[PDB]
Amino acid sequence: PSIKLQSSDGEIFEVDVEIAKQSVTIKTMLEDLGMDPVPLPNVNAAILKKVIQWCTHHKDDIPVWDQEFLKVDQGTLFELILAANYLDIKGLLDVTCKTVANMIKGKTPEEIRKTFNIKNDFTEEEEAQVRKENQWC
Amino acid sequence: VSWDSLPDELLLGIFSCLCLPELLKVSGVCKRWYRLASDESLWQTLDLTGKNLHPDVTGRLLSQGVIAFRCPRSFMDQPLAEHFSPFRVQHMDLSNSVIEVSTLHGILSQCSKLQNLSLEGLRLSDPIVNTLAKNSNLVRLNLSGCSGFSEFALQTLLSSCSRLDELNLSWCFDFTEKHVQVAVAHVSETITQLNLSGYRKNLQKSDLSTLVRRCPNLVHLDLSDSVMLKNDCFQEFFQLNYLQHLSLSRCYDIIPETLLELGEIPTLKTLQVFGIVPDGTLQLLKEALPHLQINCSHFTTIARPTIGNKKNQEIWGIKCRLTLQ
Repeated sequence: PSIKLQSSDGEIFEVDVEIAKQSVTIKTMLEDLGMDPVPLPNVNAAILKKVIQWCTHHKDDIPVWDQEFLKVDQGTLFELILAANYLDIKGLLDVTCKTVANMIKGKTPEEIRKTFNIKNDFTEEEEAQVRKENQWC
Repeated sequence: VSWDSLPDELLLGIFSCLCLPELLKVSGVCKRWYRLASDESLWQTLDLTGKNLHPDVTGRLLSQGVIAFRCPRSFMDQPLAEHFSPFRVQHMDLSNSVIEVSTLHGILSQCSKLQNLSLEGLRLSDPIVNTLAKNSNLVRLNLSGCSGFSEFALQTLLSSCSRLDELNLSWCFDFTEKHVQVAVAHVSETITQLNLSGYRKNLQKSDLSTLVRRCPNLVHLDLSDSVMLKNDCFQEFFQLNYLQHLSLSRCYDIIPETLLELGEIPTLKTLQVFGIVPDGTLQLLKEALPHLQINCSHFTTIARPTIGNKKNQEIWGIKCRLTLQ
């Protein structure tokens, strides 16, 4: 009924086997390895605590709770998307990506570079074609 | 912190959460996003209906590995007969659009992997019809109302599509007896749904025989508006042991009473005989054949990309993820 998870930095969280199983990654291990302190070298204690929280909330499972849940700085959100991916939790990988999707909506390409801090690989002539290639829309 | 440090698989996730206009926005953020914003995973199903469009946009978009392309009632009337590179497009609906014949050709000349195509209400041409022959894997083809092609180009197309299941080749106002003859003489024996309505004096009984002889697997057979057909055709429908849907609407030479004989076809589930059956003898006909569904439906569903209202973008069941609605 219980399983212990080990963050890439020391912490051990005891989650319900059924909730931990929500992670395909953590699931394959608890089987193809039958380990107790499940080694999670790619997720630190902060993010994992979040993953477990999100999975607990949806143990039976954008909602308001999720929105408040993902109401964190870009860094944490970037860490969760990775975590969710690494732990392969389709559920939480879906909301986090849509959250980032909602962030892009409205903002212009410039406002987007600002936020997510993205280098403009473009040439004013390339943005000229990218634009032309998208006029029809 | 920067997100450009995010895995390629994840940006695609985020991008999959964006609607068409949003996706084209992001494509202009950085060169990376631009590459990814056109990733094949993002463009499988595209719905651009009633959109006026330049052939280069349709080509450049079809060149991104697009499988289901819904585009009825659209407008493509300019140069550059797509030659872009071969297209993955499998399911495509260009019905009732206005497309320069050379633009129609250019796009279909980059298609070989089509499974379901609709060119309903489109002026075509042998060059066009012949390029369609490439799509031998065609399962459903709709050329209803099309014109501009010979019975010879039609012949190589039908000869070539040997696994065709549904074929709506009705009301090609463009053609003669020969087209009808070619039609029944070369439709694949694999055919199960055929709509050849609209050819009055050009569809003889003998053409019905040929069809019946070569195609025993017909489940749907629409012969509406077959002015020549008399009840003495019924002996041909009897030789189809899987026919469960027949249409003879507007076949004025079929005496309403003789319709009782269609009770011989055991598998028959529905009969459509509009415009030749008096309301009275029609309700008596329904009395006699309680197993049938008479004049229950007005429109053909044979090889139709979509059937319904508010139910658009279900191009042969596919709910196009990218649209402009």
